[PDB]
Amino acid sequence: FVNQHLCGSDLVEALYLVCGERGFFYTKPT
Amino acid sequence: GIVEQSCTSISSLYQLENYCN
Repeated sequence: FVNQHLCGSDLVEALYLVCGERGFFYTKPT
Repeated sequence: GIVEQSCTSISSLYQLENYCN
C-alpha cells in the first residue's frame, strides 16, 4: 500500500497478494 | 475506469480482488 505507478507487473504480482486465487489476469498496455 | 493514470495498484486492489481467475 505504498509507492504508486504499479499496474504493470505490480498490479500483477501485487495481485498475488490481493487476489492469490491460484492465478490472475489483468489488462496490460502493449 | 482503472489504471492508465498512475498505474494505481495501491488504493484499488481491493478492486484487484476480482482480477484473479
